[PDB]
Amino acid sequence: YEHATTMPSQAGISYNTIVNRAGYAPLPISITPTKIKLIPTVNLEYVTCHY
Amino acid sequence: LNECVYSSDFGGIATVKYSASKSGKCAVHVPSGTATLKEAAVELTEQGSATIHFSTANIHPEFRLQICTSYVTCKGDCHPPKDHIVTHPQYHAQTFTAAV
Repeated sequence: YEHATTMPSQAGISYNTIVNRAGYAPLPISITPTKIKLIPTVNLEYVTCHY
Repeated sequence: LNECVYSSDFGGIATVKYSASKSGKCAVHVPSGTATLKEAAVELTEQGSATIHFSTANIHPEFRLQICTSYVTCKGDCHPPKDHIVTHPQYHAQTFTAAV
């Protein structure tokens, strides 16, 4: 069964939902993002230092 | 109807609250093609509740459950099933009425 729900992208805060149907009991679903990471694609152009 | 799943199998559940004259056992049926019951007879203890399994065609089911020298008008709204395709044949008699 396909279900979809937006989850706010806040770190530490939980999110809950119930998936239900006319003849099936409520199935709880819980999400908790403990750390959302934003890694960029990066390459090194150079390195500089004191001369 | 404490639960109804319009499905090929006996996805429908109904509780009958009863006040019997004496405890024992006796039959249960539906004099109509709307619902087909899984079980033939149920046991009763003075006044209490009993469970009947059934499969149904109507989306808005309503049927006379005949039970133990009486009958009760069961009625409710029913929900679609889970899977598109099942691996067994129909148990409930098809009927024209599947309206709002």
